[PDB]
Amino acid sequence: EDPKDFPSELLSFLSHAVFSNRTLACFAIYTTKEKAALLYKKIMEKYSVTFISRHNSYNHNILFFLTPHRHRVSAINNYAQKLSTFSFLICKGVNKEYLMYSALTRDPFSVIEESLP
Amino acid sequence: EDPKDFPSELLSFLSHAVFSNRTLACFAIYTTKEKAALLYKKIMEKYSVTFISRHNSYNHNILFFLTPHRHRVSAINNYAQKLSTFSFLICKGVNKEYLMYSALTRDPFSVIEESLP
DNA sequence: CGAGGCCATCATGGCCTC
DNA sequence: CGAGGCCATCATGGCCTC
Repeated sequence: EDPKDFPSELLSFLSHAVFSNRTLACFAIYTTKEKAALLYKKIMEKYSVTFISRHNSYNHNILFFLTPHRHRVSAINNYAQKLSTFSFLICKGVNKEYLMYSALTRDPFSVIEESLP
Repeated sequence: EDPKDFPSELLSFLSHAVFSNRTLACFAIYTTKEKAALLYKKIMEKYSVTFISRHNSYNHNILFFLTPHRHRVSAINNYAQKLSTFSFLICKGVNKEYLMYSALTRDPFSVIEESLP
């Protein structure tokens, strides 16, 4: 039922590092449409986001975003966990920023909302 | 009997990469005193070496050297294998150049020969 | 082909601080 | 302590060529 990773199509644009203290500035979260609508507003505010888009991903929503400062993926996961409870919530750092966004606007993906195009 | 790696004291200065196409310019070979005396002259010539020292390492000899151009560790191993046969021959790339040399001049290590100090 | 170069990418982990 | 930043190091592997 609930996804356990991102969609194969996306997996190459993503960091899967487990033992890294690396900070980055582009992230994506996979969760339910309604949790993603909430996190859109909350994440935008928390991280003074430079950009943030919400996307349809299969039965669900992918939040994509970039931040003025860097964060550990863990830190953003710990932040989102404080806002609500989630059936699933998968939070991953984005290695290939432009290519993640492009594909999430493309298909089987749609834009729902975004602070620019 | 014959060593199967370099001495623990040295292991941190060394590359242990198995699946890398990386080229570098500083190497060390662990082998018998007599194979090392041979490779000293031969390695110097083959690689137009910028520097090369031979060292006493326990019952044995460590060849240390730097090259004007870069090489895969594998390439230098393949070269040394063409010169003779060896009871053991351990060829490794050197990550920390200065610190490898310093320690090999230090102790339980001595210089035997070197194209400078 | 496969030996032996090139490079960009990014995970590892040491370190530091509130 | 331990969350969450910083960075330098260097292994991975894609690519290319004789």
